[PDB]
Amino acid sequence: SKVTTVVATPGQGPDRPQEVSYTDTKVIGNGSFGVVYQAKLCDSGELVAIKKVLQDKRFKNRELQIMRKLDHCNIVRLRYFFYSSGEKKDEVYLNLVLDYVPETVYRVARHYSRAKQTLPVIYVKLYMYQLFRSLAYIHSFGICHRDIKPQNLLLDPDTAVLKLCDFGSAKQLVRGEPNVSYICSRYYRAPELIFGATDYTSSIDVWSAGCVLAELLLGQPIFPGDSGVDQLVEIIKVLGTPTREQIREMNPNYTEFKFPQIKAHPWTKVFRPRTPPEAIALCSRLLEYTPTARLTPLEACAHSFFDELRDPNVKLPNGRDTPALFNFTTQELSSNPPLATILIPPHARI
Ligand SMILES: COCCN1CCC(CNC(=O)c2n[nH]c3ccc(-c4cccc(F)c4F)cc23)CC1
Repeated sequence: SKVTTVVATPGQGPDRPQEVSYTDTKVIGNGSFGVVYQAKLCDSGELVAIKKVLQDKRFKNRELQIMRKLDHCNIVRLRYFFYSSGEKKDEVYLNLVLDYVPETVYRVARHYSRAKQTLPVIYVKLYMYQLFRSLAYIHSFGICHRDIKPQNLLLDPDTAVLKLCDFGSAKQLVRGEPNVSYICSRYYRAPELIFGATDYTSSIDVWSAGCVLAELLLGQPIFPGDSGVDQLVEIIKVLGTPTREQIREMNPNYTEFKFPQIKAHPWTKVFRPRTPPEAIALCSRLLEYTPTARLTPLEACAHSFFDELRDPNVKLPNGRDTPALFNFTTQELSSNPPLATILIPPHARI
């Protein structure tokens, strides 16, 4: 197989470009951005993902600037970036070299669902906790991901490490500067966005995360809307109709859907009989109409649903130890530093 050699720039640290060689390139996704590849690095043998995107030569890439400032165990690492030219004049591609992770939450959840099985609650705890950690970290910079869904939750089945990926929709949210409302993948889209809100906060990711939790407990998407508007109908069938106060808290640009009143479906009746109460409780505090009433990612990590993960005798079902769940930096605690007593249990303290 033919080797490609590029002069690529490290994602972290100062601009010191290095020769990087790779081989065994194969197409593994596409989208409006362009195309994504798998590849193997010649020197180490380690697998990588390569996001190739058509980038204008004048303007700076938003996703690149976000990826260069992030360093976290639950976020896919930008190893390198490089530029490659096109056939046409002034046609430049940005290439982001990211670490390869062999599975996703989507694929794993679908394995259980096709076999008529529930994902064990230990994995639900592990995967959701690490998601809320990834969100606590990005939100502390004012970065909102805006595309939290199972396909963007990468995982290693042997270690149970979860890595958040695809920062193509992500943005530094600035109070008083508008943002687009038609954002996020439909099933995971917060209700304020469906009402056309352009002044929204990082709590949209917490809604999205709540939808992921519910999906893993149910074995299927909780709000499977067949269009942008029917998405609200599906939410209403569980949560009930939002009150005018709740509609006002969502900061809408239009409220002329003309929906009939529907009563809330009790949270216990949504899920299976044997669903743990703490899972239901956590889900009730994530899937809230009022965006400010939702738990922060750090408060979510501290919920009683994740207590099993803080128990010193916890192991994975394959025999191995759990990943590093407690090495919290000051940056990731900055929203609420008194939560460290709950988040870092006695045996994990330093
Ligand atoms: C039927 O065969 C399917 C082959 N499938 C098996 C699972 C495997 C899982 N791995 C990844 O998807 C992955 N690993 N690291 C990544 C870094 C970035 C991205 C990424 C995601 C969305 C949009 C983008 F623009 C992206 F670059 C995905 C990944 C993939 C290949």
